[PDB]
Amino acid sequence: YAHSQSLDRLMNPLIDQYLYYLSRTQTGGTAGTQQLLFSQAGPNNMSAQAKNWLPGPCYRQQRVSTTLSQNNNSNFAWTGATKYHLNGRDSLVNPGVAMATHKDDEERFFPSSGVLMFGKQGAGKDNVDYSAVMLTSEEEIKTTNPVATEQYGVVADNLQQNSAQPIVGAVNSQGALPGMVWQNRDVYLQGPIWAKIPHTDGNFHPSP
Amino acid sequence: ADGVGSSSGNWHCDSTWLGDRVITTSTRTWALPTYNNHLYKQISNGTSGGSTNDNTYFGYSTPWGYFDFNRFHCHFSPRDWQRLINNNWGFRPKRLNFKLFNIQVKEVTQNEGTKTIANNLTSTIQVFTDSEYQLPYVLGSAHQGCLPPFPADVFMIPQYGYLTLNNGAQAVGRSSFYCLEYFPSQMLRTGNNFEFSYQFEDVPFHSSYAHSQSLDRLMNPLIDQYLYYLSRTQTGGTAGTQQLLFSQAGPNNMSAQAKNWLPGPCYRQQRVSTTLSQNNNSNFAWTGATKYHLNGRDSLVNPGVAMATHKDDEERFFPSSGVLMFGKQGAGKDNVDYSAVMLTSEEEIKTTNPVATEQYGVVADNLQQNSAQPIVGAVNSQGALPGMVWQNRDVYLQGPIWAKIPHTDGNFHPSPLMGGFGLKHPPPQILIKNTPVPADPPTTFSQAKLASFITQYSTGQVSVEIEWELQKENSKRWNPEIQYTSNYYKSTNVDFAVNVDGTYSEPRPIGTRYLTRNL
Amino acid sequence: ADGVGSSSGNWHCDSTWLGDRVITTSTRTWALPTYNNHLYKQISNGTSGGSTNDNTYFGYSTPWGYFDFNRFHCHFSPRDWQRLINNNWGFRPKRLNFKLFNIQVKEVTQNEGTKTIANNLTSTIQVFTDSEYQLPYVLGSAHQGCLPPFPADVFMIPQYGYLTLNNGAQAVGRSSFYCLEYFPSQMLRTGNNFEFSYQFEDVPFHSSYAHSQSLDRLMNPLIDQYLYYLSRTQTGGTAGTQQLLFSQAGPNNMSAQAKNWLPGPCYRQQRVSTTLSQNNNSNFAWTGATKYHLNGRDSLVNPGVAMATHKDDEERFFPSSGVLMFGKQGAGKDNVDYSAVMLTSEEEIKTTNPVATEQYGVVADNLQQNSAQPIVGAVNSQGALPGMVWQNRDVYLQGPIWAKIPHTDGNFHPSPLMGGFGLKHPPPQILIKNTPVPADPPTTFSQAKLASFITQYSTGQVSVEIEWELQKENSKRWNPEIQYTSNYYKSTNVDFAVNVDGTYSEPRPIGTRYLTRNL
Repeated sequence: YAHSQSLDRLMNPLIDQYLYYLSRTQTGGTAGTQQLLFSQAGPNNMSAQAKNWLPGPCYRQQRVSTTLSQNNNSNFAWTGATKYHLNGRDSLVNPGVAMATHKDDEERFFPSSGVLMFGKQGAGKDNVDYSAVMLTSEEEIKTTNPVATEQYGVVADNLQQNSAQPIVGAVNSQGALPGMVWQNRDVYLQGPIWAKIPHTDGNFHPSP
Repeated sequence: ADGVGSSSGNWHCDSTWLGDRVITTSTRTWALPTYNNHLYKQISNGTSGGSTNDNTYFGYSTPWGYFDFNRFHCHFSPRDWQRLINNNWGFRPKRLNFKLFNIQVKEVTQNEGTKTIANNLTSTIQVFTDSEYQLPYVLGSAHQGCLPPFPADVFMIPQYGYLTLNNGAQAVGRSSFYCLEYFPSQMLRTGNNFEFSYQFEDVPFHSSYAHSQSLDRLMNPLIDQYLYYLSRTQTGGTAGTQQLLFSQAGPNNMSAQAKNWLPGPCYRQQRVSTTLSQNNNSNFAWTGATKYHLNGRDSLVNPGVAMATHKDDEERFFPSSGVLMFGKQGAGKDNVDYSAVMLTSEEEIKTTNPVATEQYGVVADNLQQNSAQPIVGAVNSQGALPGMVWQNRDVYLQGPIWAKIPHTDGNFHPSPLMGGFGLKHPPPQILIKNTPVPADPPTTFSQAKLASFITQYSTGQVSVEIEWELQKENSKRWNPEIQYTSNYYKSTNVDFAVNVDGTYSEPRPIGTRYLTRNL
Repeated sequence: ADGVGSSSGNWHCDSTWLGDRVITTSTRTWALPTYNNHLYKQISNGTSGGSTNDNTYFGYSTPWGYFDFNRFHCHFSPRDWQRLINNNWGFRPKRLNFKLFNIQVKEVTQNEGTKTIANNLTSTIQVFTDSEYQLPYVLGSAHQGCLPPFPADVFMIPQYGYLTLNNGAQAVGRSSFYCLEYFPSQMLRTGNNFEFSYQFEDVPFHSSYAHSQSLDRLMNPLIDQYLYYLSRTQTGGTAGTQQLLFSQAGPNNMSAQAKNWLPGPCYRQQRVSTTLSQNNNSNFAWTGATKYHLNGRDSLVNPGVAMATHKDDEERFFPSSGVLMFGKQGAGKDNVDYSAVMLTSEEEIKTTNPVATEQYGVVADNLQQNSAQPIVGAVNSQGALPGMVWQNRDVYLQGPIWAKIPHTDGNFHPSPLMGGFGLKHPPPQILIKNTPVPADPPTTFSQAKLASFITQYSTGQVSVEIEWELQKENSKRWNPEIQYTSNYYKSTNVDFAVNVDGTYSEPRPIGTRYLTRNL
C-alpha cells in the first residue's frame, strides 16, 4: 500500500494550534532591534506547526539523471558512490536504507546505488546500456521517508550571540531518533522473497 | 422513556482517588453550528500568491464537527493535578467513557434585523465514532477546540477536515476523498442520548519524577577504578618526547572514568535568550531554525527529540523551536510579545539528556601521525547508539494527552514528541453533525440538489470519564522533596480562578516532574 | 415509543464484502412537495400546436411522489464499484430492504414577502408499495429523481404520473384511470416509520467480463479441417472454363473454415463521427435515424439491440442512437455540445456481436446460371437464427439496474435494452404523498370539495439495502488482466469527489467489463 497522507500533513487544515512558536526575532523597519514575537501556526503556515513525529533515517546518496546531458561529465560511479567501510574494505551500499527515489515532478533522477535494477530479457553481464535495465522506484514512501538524494534536514552549528550570526548545517546521514517512522523497501515480482538475519548480539529493524 | 420533557443525562464532574488509581469525570456544555452549508469542499494552497512551497496543501473540509478532549486540563483540575504530580512517580490512562445527552436542536430565523431562535423538536443530529480507524486522524495535532479547562465555560465544537497527498495545490492520483455520510451513524432527537466505552491499550507509565543522579556521576566517589585510561602521551619538559602513560581514574578525575552508558540522542537546535540584547540582531527565526526536509518541503522541528532546555545557571536561554509554548489568557494569534507566552522547561532531564542547544560531543576527524596533529569534530546530531538512555518530554496540565502512532513498517521509540502517550489504537474520533433540514421545495420536480435549508444549530452536554492508573512513590530519600506549591504571598487574583470580569486563566505551565528517583 | 422527541431510525450507509456476496446499504435525506395542489389532472398532447403525431400522449398526473433507486451509483460508491468490476465475472441482486424514518412535516406561511416555516406535529404522510403490480410501472424508463450518487446530497422526490391509450390528444374507451387513494396505504406522523423487504426473483448474472476470443477465431490455428469448401469455380487463364474445385481450410485461410456458430442479431444504425468534418453536412439526427413503427407512430430505437459501437481502430465513430449517453455535471437539458456529454462504448462485445453501424452480412439475391452473374445483397437487419450467440449491453455505475418485463404472451430474451436485469416481478413502486390539511371551512355547509389547504411539505431519511451475489473469477490466464484504474498523474480535482464549490461529479462512465473469459 501507499500512504494517502504524509507526516508533515497529518493536521486538521481548518483549525489553529493552541501552541506557539517563535515567529519573529527582529522588528521590521529600516533599523531593526531584537525582539521575541510568537505566533500560533494554523492552516496558513503548516510548516511551522508542532508535530509528534519525524521522518525515517537517511544515509545520503548521489543523484543521477536519466537525461545524460544533466549529469556531470566524469566517471563518478564508484568515486562519488555512497559506501561503507568494514575492516579496511569499502563496499557500495546497494540499495541501502529505504528512501524515496525522488521528490515531486522529478522522475528523471534516481539515487546512484540506491534502487533495485533489473535487466530486460537478454541483457548482458557487463557495461549494459540504460535501455536494457529496468529501474524500480520507491517514490511511494516519500510520505514518511526522506528522499535518497536530498539531505535529511538542517541543525544548528554554533551558539548564537549578537556578535555571531546563526549557522545551520546540513544532515546528510541520520541514525534513529525517537519519534521516527518509516516504510521498508518495496517487494517486486522478480525480487527476493527473504533473507537470513545474521546471528549477532544486536540488530536494528532487521528487515532486509 | 425518551421524550421532550425528560432529561437524558445528568451532570457528572469530579474526581475520585482510590488506591493506585484515580477516576476523573468532567461535563461540559457545547454548541454545534452548521459548517460549510452542509457541503464538502476541497481546500488547497499553492505556491501562487506569494506562499512558500513548504506551506502547500490539498484536502477537504467537511460539514461535520468533532469532539476532542486531548488536553489534561479537560480531565484534571489544578488541585487534582497537584495531588497527582506531588505524590506519584507515574500514571497512564486505563479506560474511557463518553456520553452525549440533553440535546437541543434550535432553528434561527432572521428578517428585518430581527433574530428569532426556536426549538425544532423533530430535528436530529448524527454521531458516530470511528472505531476501525478508517478516517484521517486529526486529534494528535494539538489543535484548539478541546473541552475548556473550566467547567462553567460553554464551548464551540470545531469543524472537521483533513489533508491528503498533493503536488502544489493539485491533487494526485493517490490522494483520497472521504464522505463521512458513507459511515453508519446514530441519529438523535432531543430525547435520545449517545454513549460508548473505550479501553486504552497497554502503555508505559509517563515518568513523573526527576533524577537525583546524572549518568556521568553514577560512580562510587570514594573508590578508584581497577581499569586504566591513557593519561599522558608526551613527557613533560622543554622538549617532550612521545610516550604512553596510563592512570586509574578515581574521585579526583571523574570525567576520565570508564562508564557503561551514554546520553540520549540529539538533534541540535539554536539558542535564544530572553534577554534581548544578547540575541543576534537579525530575523533568524525561520532561517536559523532547525528543520527536517520531506519531499522537497522543509518543516520546523517543533519541539523535536527531548533535550534539556538549558544547562546549569542559564535560564535565559531556550532552544528556538525546541520547547512547548503556551499562551496566557487572551493572547492573540499572530506576532505576540514574549510577555503573553508561557515557555516550558525540560531542564529536569539534563541528567540523561544532552542539552538542546549544545553539541552532543566530539569525535576524531582524522588518522593521527607524527606529521599530523589530532583533529576532533563536533557532533551536532546523533542517532541511537547502543548504551544510550534518555527521558521523554514532560507532560503539562494544558498539554496533549495522547497521539496516534502512524501505521508504518517501522518506528523508533514511538513516544509523541509533543508529549503524552503514543497509541496504535488511540481513543476514536467522535464526529457530530446537524442533519440538514431543507426548506420548502419548488412544487415542480427539479433534479438539482436542494441548496435551501433551515438555519439550525444544536447544543447539549458532553461527559467524559477516564480511569487513570497511578504508580506510587517508593523513595527512601531522607530529606524533603520539591513539591508544586501555591505562592503564599498576597495577590489581586487567585491563581487558577476567575477574575473580576469572570474569565478563567491558567497563570503558568505545570509540569509533572517533581519527585525524584535514582538512575 | 413513537414520539416527537425520539428518532425512528439511524443512518446506515456502507458496504460489506462477505465471500460470494456484497451488501450495500445507503441512506439519503429527501424532501417531498405537495404536487398538483392535491389534485389529479389529465395531461395530453395532440398534433395541434405544431407537435408531431409521434409525440402525442394521454395520461394523468397525480399528487403522489415516488421513491426510485434504479441507478447503480445509488447503492455503490466508486471504490466499491471498482472492487466489483475488477474482481468478479458477474453479479445479480439477491434481496432488498427499504426504510422511511425520521419524518418531519412542515407548514409554510407567507405574508408581506415574509416566509415562515414551522413544524406541524399532527400532520401525516401516506406511503404504500404496489406489491401486486396493479399500477402503471414507470420505474424502468430511466428518469431523473433517483437517490443522489453522493450521500451528502439532499434530493427532491419526483412526481408520479402515467400514460394510457390515446388517439391523438383524446382518450379511448380502453384508456384507464387510477386513483392512488383507492389503495390501502400506511399513514405516518413524525414518530412513525415505514419498512418493507423484497426478494429478487432468480435472474442470470450480469456478465462482467470481455471475451478473450472471437467467434470466427475459435479454431485450432495449427491444424487443417477435415472438411472441404468450394474454393474455385473457374479455371485460371486467358479464357477460363467453369469447374468445381475444393479445398480444406487450414490456418492459411481462416475465413473459409466451417463454423458452428453465428454472430448475434442486428438492427442496423447510422454511423456518426466525433470529428465533425467527417460527418455529412445536414441535420440527419431524426431523419436518418433508426426507428420502429408502432400504431402509426415512429419512435427512435434508443439504444436498441446490443451491438458493438465500432470495429478495430475506429473510436471516433458511434451509432447515432445506438449507445448510452450520460451528461457531465451541470449539463443542460437541450442542445448540449458534445463536450458536456459522456458516450459509453460497447466495443468489448465485438467478439460475438455485429458492429452497430455495419451490415450483418451478405446473402444471395438470385438464382445463378451461365447467363446470370451472381448477385449478393446486404443484410442490414437480422432476426434470431439458430446458432447465434450474443452479449447483452453493459451496465454502468450511473446506469439503470433493472426493468419490468412487460406482461405479454411472448417475449424474446427479455433483457432490458438499456441494461440491467429484466424482472417479471421487479422491486415494487413506493408511493408517498403529503396528506392534505384543509384550512378553515366556511362555517355554513357547502357541498363543493374543499379547495383551500395549508401549504405543507415533508422531509425525512430513506434507507435502502441490497444484497448482491458475486460470481468469482476462475481464470487460468497467465498474463495480467486489464483493470479499472485511477490516473496517477496530478490534477486540480480528484475524480469522483467534490470540487471547491462543493458539488460532486462523476467524470466518466465506468462499465463493468474488464476481466476476460474464453468463449
